[PDB]
Amino acid sequence: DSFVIRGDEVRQIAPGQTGKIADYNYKLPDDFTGCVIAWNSNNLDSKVG
Amino acid sequence: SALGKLQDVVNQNAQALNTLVKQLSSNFGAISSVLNDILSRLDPPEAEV
Amino acid sequence: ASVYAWNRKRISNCVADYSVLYNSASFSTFKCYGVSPTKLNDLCFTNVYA
Repeated sequence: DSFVIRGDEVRQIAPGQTGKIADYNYKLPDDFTGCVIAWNSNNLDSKVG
Repeated sequence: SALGKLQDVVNQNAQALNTLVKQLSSNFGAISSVLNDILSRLDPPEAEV
Repeated sequence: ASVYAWNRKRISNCVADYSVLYNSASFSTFKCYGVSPTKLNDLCFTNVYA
């Protein structure tokens, strides 16, 4: 499962978490098994405007 | 007191039961001895512990 | 107030809509010990000390 978020919300990608992303965008199961990988993309996804 | 041998028996059983009942009032290391309170105060991740 | 002189405010006789707090994006750390913030909406307390 691939997507993009903001840094402050990276914590929300984890079991038993709350917030905008977990509640409304992407929710992991409480007994989730598997790996989560996240890295900054400022050089790629940001624009001056 | 003549029938003490019988009375003793009764008493012992009662005492046992009483202690059992009072064991419901102990936290055993939990944060509360009432299951309903723990269910109402914590989400599953730590309510399970 | 300064940390050595931390201010204490007493909260009582009021309705506490904790959503305004835990739905706000203005906080970088929000850590509740002994309670889950969602369930605060369903709970009452006798003493609140901010």
